[PDB]
Amino acid sequence: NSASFSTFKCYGVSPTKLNDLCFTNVYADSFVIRGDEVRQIAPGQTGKIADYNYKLPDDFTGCVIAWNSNNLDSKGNYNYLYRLFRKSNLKPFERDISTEIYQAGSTPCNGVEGFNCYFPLQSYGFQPTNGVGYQPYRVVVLSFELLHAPATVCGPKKSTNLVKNKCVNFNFNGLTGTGVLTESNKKFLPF
Amino acid sequence: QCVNLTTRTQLPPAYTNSFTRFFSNVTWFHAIHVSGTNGTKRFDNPVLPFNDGVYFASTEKSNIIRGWIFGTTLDSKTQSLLIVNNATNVVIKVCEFQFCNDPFLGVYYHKNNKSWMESEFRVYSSANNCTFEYVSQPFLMFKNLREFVFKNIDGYFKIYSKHTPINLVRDLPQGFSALEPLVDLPIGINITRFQTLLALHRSYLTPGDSSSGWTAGAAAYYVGYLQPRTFLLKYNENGTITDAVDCALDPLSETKCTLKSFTVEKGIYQTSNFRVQPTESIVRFPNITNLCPFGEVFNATRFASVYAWNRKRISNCVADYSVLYNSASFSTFKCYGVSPTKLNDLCFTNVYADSFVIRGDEVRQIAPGQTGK
Amino acid sequence: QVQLVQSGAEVKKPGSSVKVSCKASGGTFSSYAISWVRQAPGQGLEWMGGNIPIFGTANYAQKFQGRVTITADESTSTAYMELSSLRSEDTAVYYCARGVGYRGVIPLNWFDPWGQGTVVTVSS
Amino acid sequence: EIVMTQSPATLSVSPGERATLSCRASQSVSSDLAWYQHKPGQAPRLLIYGASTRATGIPVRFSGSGSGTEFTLTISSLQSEDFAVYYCQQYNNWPPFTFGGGTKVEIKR
Amino acid sequence: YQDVNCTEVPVAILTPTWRVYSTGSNVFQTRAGCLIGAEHVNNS
Ligand SMILES: *[C@@H]1O[C@H](CO)[C@@H](O)[C@H](O)[C@H]1NC(C)=O
Ligand SMILES: *[C@@H]1O[C@H](CO)[C@@H](O)[C@H](O)[C@H]1NC(C)=O
Repeated sequence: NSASFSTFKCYGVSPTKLNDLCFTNVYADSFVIRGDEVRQIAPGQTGKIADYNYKLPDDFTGCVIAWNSNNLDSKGNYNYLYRLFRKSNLKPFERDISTEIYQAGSTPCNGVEGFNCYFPLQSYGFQPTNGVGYQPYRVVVLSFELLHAPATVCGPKKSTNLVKNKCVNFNFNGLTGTGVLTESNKKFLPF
Repeated sequence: QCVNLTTRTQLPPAYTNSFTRFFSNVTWFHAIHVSGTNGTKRFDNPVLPFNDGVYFASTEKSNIIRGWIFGTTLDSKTQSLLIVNNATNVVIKVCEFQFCNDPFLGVYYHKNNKSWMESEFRVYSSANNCTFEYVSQPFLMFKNLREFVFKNIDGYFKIYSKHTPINLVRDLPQGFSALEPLVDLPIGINITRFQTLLALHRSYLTPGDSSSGWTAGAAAYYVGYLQPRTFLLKYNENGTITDAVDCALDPLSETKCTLKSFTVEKGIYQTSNFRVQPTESIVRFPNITNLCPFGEVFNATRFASVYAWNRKRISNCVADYSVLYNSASFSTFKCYGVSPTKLNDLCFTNVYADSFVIRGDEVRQIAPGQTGK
Repeated sequence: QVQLVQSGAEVKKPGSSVKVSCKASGGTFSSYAISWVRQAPGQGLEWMGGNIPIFGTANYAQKFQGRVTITADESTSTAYMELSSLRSEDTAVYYCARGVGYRGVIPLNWFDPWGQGTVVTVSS
Repeated sequence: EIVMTQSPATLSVSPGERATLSCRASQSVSSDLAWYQHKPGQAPRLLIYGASTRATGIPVRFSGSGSGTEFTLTISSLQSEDFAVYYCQQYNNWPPFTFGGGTKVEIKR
Repeated sequence: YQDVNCTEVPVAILTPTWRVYSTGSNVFQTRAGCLIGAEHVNNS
């Protein structure tokens, strides 16, 4: 309902149905990218960040919320660092912290940025003098699944009293269906 | 109050056979080795590999095992899952800690008395920012044994429980049961090889016979570890599980797996297919004969000026990028859009080469988006 | 009726290693847990470590790893402690306590029934 | 590494009187305390273990008392040969054990 | 197995239980492959 967001685009689900579903888990991510780097956040894109730093699965369920933050990240700022390349391509969602430099030739450099060895940390440039496409943007990515343990997490709506012997649209943990609600003598398990 | 007891020599094989609990081998770590009829016992519970899922067995009549610990090497470098047993409580302390090599618990023969039994568990030397908070009902109540299966799939550790009172058998000789209900503890961890935890509830100051005169230790924990099989289990009335039939235990069970049924009528059946796999990976190209004439741009007698820079075109040949990149003669190499490791697989129509003479301060100006002389 | 016999006084030059052994006879040597206590002038009593009675291991103490090594033999009923890396303050008198008898489970740091005492001095 | 201290550093008690020794610790030493007597030219000899039970064969004059982190040692009979150096050892852990500074028993004059 | 010549059936597919059905004296060659676990009786 708020119109303060200038970037709200997701394909996994529709925003209008966010009040009629249960997520059972919510993942929230926080990171800063450039103005023209917002295209790299959608799952399965072409480039550098989407394939070497933050790879999202092809079958993805979630929405991405982004907004302008030029008034809070512009002095320029040099606290935003990122690695460029590594040995090879691995499975997504791998986290590692290290100051080890990258060597690509034959000389085994040990912590020295000499021949064919460079310092992996690179910083962006954010200043108010830059035009559109270079302003810093704060992007928050949300994601969720459907097939897990009991949900315990749902929307803001309130429950409704049960009715039986009538074809109604029941809503149990986010599933919608039409059927007849009848008493069952089956003995289930506590899980 | 931490003590070390890692000086021991366990059994090399440590292998035991389980019929159906399929038909795999589970480690038989003992942690109690009496040196003959007289000597001092040795306790050893080394960190065993996780191997993507582990099943642990208690086989203790006095609840010797008080849980399990999991995670990395636990040297205050990463989060490590923890599980301990209180008096009447369940403790989960998945966090980052750097404890001693051998976890120990406090026990001083807490018999019927005025509640003056001193105890002290040394399993957490330090404590970082914790991320676990969950308390469950403790489980404490002719043989007595129990088991549990742990599996972390990065979303929820769907634990198991085997509180059924197994008896009339040495150690799991024939288990006609299948139960795995337990409370899940969803947390985000990168749990590496795990380790067990035992309580030394065997010390007595008034023993009839010396040299561990108690009835038993008894820290006989069986751990075993897992594989990504696809065993087929059928439902049961009242929601239980009748039996477990694997799809790769033996050729007979594969027939039951592909027929989606337990019984098989006499005859012939087709289950799956076999195919021998390649061993190597080979790529062949025509022989490299006509090399590009790169000598004119690397050993030129004279060069060009700034306003009269020469243009060189190289085409209709083969350019080896490995020899040029691995020369140990240059010091500056920077560009955008390509990488040296990606130059091995790319082809373009034409290559243009330019060379000129610049000054010392006219080297940083060659970059898009900058101005200079 | 338990008696403990320790090694005699010895003088060790700097940079060398000296082994001190204490022998227990007439008692349960196998059920005993030896320990090392050194007292020097200008400071209080210090315990380098001891052997676990129930399990049995060279349980060292803080600021003592890699300097003092203790091994116990069941057959010989003698424990030898080796300063290697030999400095002036290390010269003291060592005491052995095998009958740990004041603690809960796995008694340690007995500080009771000390041995005769072996004098070790470091000089050039 | 617990910290324990013994006071007073020097005590002058005449023969035939009562000598009182006070012990303290930075942790709970109600059931974890060691008392030993040492003399020059010889190794220390244990006097009281656990600050509540006297060792077998020890003289009946020596005694100990106190609860919690504070302990008190009292001697009913004072002897010239019994006057020696006494110290209290901290046993909060199993590790490292930290003995006290110690006290010197002087003769009042 | 079907049309193999059967000289590669131990490596055609692992399980130690399956190892008994891969190597041994109980191997007989047919024109449709080889039947593992069968003895060629001369009767009919
Ligand atoms: C299933 O439950 C019912 C009632 O609880 C009981 O009568 C029946 O014996 C149970 N069946 C089995 C196989 O346990
Ligand atoms: C069948 O008879 C043939 C006759 O040459 C013999 O070679 C073969 O071994 C026999 N097979 C049996 C007895 O199984």
